[PDB]
Amino acid sequence: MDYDFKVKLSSERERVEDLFEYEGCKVGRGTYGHVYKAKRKDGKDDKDYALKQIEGTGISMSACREIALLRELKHPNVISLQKVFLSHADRKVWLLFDYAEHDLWHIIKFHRASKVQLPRGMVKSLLYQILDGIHYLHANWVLHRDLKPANILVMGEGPERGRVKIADMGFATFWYRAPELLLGARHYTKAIDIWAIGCIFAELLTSEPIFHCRQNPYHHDQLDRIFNVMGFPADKDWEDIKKMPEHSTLMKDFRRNTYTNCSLIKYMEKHKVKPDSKAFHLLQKLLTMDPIKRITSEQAMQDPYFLEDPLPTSDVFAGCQIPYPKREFL
Amino acid sequence: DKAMAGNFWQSSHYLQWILDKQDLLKERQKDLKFLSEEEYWKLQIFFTNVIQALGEHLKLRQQVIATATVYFKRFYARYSLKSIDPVLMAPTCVFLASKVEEFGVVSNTRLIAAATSVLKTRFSYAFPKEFPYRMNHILECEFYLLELMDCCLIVYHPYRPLLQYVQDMGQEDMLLPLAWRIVNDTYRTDLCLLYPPFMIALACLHVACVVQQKDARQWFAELSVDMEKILEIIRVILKLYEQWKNFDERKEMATILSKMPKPKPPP
Ligand SMILES: Cc1ccc(-n2nc(C(C)(C)C)cc2NC(=O)NCCN2CCN(C(=O)Nc3cc(C(C)(C)C)nn3-c3ccc(C)cc3)CC2)cc1
Repeated sequence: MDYDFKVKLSSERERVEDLFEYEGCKVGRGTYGHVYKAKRKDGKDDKDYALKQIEGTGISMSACREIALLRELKHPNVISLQKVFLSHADRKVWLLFDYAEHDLWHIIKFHRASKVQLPRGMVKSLLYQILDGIHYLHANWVLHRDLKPANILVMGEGPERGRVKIADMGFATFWYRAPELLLGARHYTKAIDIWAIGCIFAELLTSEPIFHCRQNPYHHDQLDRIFNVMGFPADKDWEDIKKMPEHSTLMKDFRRNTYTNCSLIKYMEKHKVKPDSKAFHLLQKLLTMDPIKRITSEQAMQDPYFLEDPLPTSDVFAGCQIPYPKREFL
Repeated sequence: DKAMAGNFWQSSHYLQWILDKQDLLKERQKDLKFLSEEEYWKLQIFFTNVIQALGEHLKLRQQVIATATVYFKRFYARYSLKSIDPVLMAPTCVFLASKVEEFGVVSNTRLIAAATSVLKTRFSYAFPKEFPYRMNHILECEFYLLELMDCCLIVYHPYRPLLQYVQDMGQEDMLLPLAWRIVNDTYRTDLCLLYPPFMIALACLHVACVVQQKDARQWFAELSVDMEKILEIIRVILKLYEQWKNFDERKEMATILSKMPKPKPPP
């Protein structure tokens, strides 16, 4: 390898520690790696960024998939990769993103703790932007595969105030898993993401996870809870349920009779959501047990729910004060 | 269907990695002090063949080999052949491409054994010494490659549009094998850096139609496309077959490789 080429590139190579201040500003640690709240040192920008050090070293499959994909994607409702740093000395890969101050996990928990349920305008706006982001991913044949409140980010004060940013920790709590996965489906589908979105919408409406459950693809108690809420599917409701590899296990463990008084209508009534509402009718189309009977993200965006007063807003907080706490440093 | 399939016009491929021919030719003058234009083209055919052979040995689908080939081309579109040994870069491109196209991390042992065995068994006319690089060299080179490419990993190729074009004609059995091989042959030129893939597909399909004496004049007239551009690509294809004829890779490549500029070591 040519010496002149090497020293030249080394001299011009931007380093994360030279460009950004993130010492003691860690805001997450996980299997994904580490995430810091960073600000530019050379103070042109003066704006917050999320800085991810990818777990491991080198170009792992994980680092490669995240870089390859996020390099191409461009939508207001999907988290955006701004810059990639390759640290030659230690082979660490750093990724710089939009900083989203908030997320649905903390937002829902804040409201669930206050016992003030979610404002109805905010819920509609959250759901619309989520759908809009997923529709963009799905049109590009990008499945999310782990949609849940923790992965719906929401921007704080700034130029994108109250805008949803879909993110991922890279997992790849079964509360958002579609029944087909629980019954051993082998492939992820657009329908699986739609189920999860239905689950998030119910949670936004009630403040409680709809398929809440205590902590091999088959999980008995998670199916039990789904049937406690939805009822047990009739042959007519999901004809291909018999083709699922765990179908016989389901028949062994469960009796239709156990869930005769159970339905989504009855569940939502107990949490003071009206079954006559356009909200409930959209929710029921998202939470359909048979995946081929679930509406697509585009059809959900076209629902009359979003034409009803109040209209979705770009800022989910509709110009109001944000009561939710900022992220704490670790 | 595959990720980002319909996104070419909003892609990093289109927006950053379709180059101006004059900009490409300007950056090539560095190496043209050492090599003639003909010799530089001969070298790029040779390394296209090396990448194809590596991919074949590893049992990789043509699409992984094509992506590896584009990565290699993009590197030396910007930099001199002396910056990093292309004997090292070739297997690095296959290795990175294999991760991107979701066929996995080729193991330490298998990548190095593949580089060693291909050079030794299929390319001994070019190389007297055994493959000298080890996995730590590949991993360093992969970091340089990813940087040059500005982390632009997803690459579009003419195979998909080609398949769609012949299906529309109703001539898949008759024309596809020949047109497909003509698309393989275009990777021994600069075409992938200069034109959208769908345009390269139409050019290969046109040449397949002329070779097999199929009249597709009506069908080509009915496309909404710049036919002057398609004719430029066809000319490059026809020229590549006259170069192929006149070139004996096996007689010439040892001398051409010795004329290639080589890395300056530390002081
Ligand atoms: C291997 C791989 C990993 C991720 C990806 N995708 N895929 C997507 C699509 C949506 C396009 C499909 C996006 C990303 N990446 C991404 O959003 N990365 C941005 C930054 N990361 C950092 C870590 N992280 C979190 O920490 N999330 C999270 C969860 C939680 C609690 C405590 C609620 C469970 N907090 N946070 C969090 C912490 C700090 C910040 C700044 C934001 C969120 C996920 C977001 C692809 C491949």
